Amino acid sequence: YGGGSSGGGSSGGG
Amino acid sequence: AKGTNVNDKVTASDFKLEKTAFDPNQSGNTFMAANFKVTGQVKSGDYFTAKLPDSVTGNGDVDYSNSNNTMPIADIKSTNGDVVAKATYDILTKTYTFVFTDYVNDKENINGQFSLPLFTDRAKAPKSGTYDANINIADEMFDNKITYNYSSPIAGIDKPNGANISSQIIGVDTASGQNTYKQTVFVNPKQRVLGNTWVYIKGYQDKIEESSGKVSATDTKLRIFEVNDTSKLSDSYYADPNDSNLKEVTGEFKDKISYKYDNVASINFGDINKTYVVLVEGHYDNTGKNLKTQVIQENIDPATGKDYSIFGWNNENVVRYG
Ligand SMILES: [Mg+2]
Repeated sequence: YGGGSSGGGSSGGG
Repeated sequence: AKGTNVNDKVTASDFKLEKTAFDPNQSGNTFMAANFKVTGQVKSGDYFTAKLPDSVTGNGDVDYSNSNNTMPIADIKSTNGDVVAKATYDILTKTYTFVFTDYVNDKENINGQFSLPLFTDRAKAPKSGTYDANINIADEMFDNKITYNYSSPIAGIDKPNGANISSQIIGVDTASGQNTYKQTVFVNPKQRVLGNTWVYIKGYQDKIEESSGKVSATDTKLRIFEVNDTSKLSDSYYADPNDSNLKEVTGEFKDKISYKYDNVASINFGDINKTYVVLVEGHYDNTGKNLKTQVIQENIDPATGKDYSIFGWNNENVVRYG
């Protein structure tokens, strides 16, 4: 039993 | 350096949003792309800007607060690799600033282009919906609308006494070298009647060796808040510790939190009947291994002493480039 979520963002090219 | 603001010499165009609807809770995001043009000429130091509405950000779940809220941005070039302009973005003012270099001093009618990631703003736009997303490039307004379709954090068993818990990693410090991360866990989003309730924050999922995360008493700070009205909670996972709707109760847990077992922390929620929020400030190592995590809750009881249950939840984030 379980679920999930993921996120996201910018490294700034680096 | 940074001399003049040449916006008035600058006219952007061919603006598009890669896409106008996504779920930021499944690594949804978009990109703004556009061409620009310099009516006339300029010099090393001049610059133009872009500014983002309340709805979007330019760093999403990558934190830069330990970097003077300044986000480096890959250089703007010509074909010979010549760095035409240097670029960065201010997390706070949501301002992109592109500042020319030793390259502009002998040319005119300049043309370039960018493509820049755009992410939700989890504080600004906390509930699934459509928002105005008017972006400014060189004092010209480009108007859009963004729809956020957050995967409800109200998730758990379908059982009336079912364990239910979610969580997101909403800020990661890649740049400072401090290697910190910020994570909101929601315990009992379903606000059910839950017996002897137990919670676990892991720095990994199934495999320790597969995550950079580190969860110890020394690497990890935790603040807990009883929620007043669950409906008032964000679909985005943002939680303002200063919301009146939250009551920090970190002082009721001095002896209910353990960093015994490896890369884990446990809270003893006991008998509960509403939602609680857990702010996580933790760190990950230099292994370069991705930062993956999982939180789990189990409850026993309630008013039967049997029908025990358990529900788990996984996080990791993705990096994009502009
Ligand atoms: Mg430990």
